[PDB]
Amino acid sequence: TCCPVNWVEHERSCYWFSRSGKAWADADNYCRLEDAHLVVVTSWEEQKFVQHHIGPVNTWMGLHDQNGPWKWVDGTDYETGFKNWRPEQPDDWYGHGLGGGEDCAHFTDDGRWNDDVCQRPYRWVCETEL
Amino acid sequence: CCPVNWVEHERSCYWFSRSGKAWADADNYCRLEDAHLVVVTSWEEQKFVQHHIGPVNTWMGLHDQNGPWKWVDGTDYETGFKNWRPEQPDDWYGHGLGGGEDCAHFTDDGRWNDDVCQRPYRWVCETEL
Ligand SMILES: CC(=O)N[C@H]1[C@H]2OC[C@](CO)(O2)[C@H](O)[C@@H]1O
Ligand SMILES: CC(=O)N[C@H]1[C@H]2OC[C@](CO)(O2)[C@H](O)[C@@H]1O
Ligand SMILES: [Ca+2]
Ligand SMILES: [Ca+2]
Ligand SMILES: [Ca+2]
Ligand SMILES: [Ca+2]
Ligand SMILES: [Ca+2]
Ligand SMILES: [Ca+2]
Ligand SMILES: [Cl-]
Repeated sequence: TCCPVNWVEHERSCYWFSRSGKAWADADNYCRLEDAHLVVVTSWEEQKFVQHHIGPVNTWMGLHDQNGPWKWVDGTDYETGFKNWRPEQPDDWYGHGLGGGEDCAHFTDDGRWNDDVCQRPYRWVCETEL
Repeated sequence: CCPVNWVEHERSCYWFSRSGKAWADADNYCRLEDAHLVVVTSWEEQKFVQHHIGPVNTWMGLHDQNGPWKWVDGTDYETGFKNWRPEQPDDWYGHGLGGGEDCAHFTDDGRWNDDVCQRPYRWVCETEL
């Protein structure tokens, strides 16, 4: 019916914006503990709203290809859904030399998306639907 | 003898990762091997590690998570070798990831920086023969 304290209501969704960083899997588990999920972006207006609140900061979202194809954490279909990748992304870059490609999506400093190493610590956003 | 895939140098055995881990994960990996994250105590050891890692950010066994700077094997920091980059350590909070910077790594020129412990970097394990 309503969002918990320190959460922001927007278009029937509640959002919590971290002010600290976590590896993607740890951010994912943090959102689950709160009965939420990492933010799932399905429109230009929702993208604009998230971008306004995070500012120019690398921030994890609930999109990954750890099991093969790109998937949203709540089952929202990727192929038929909203996409806002940065130019030349996703690229599954191995050149970071950290092992593996890049399997986790994050907003970049301009809001557009990048795939990065899931173990990098970034700020994240939780979302729950009313 | 050092184990297979380890490099012998001046009575120590070293293992150089080709993948990255958060400092506590790298620390756990080295202990599993009855080793410890590399402890650098001389200019010759520093030059040796530098040669094998190249210009890559790499964790070492030096941290200030519990207060003062400490080497993982109990080697005294104050009286020991130091090779910090200029203006380092700085315990930078500006990364916005939470806390300052408590873990030391070699930088692209071999000199040390303190950084966020949860950052995935390559690492070096060391064991003494
Ligand atoms: C934070 C960020 O945007 N990283 C990107 C960028 O840095 C290297 C790379 C390939 O050039 O582009 C690779 O795609 C990374 O994932
Ligand atoms: C990889 C690396 O050397 N990072 C450093 C460098 O980047 C930001 C900072 C302060 O400006 O300097 C801070 O000291 C970081 O720890
Ligand atoms: Ca949503
Ligand atoms: Ca990938
Ligand atoms: Ca990428
Ligand atoms: Ca040593
Ligand atoms: Ca510190
Ligand atoms: Ca620093
Ligand atoms: Cl990082």
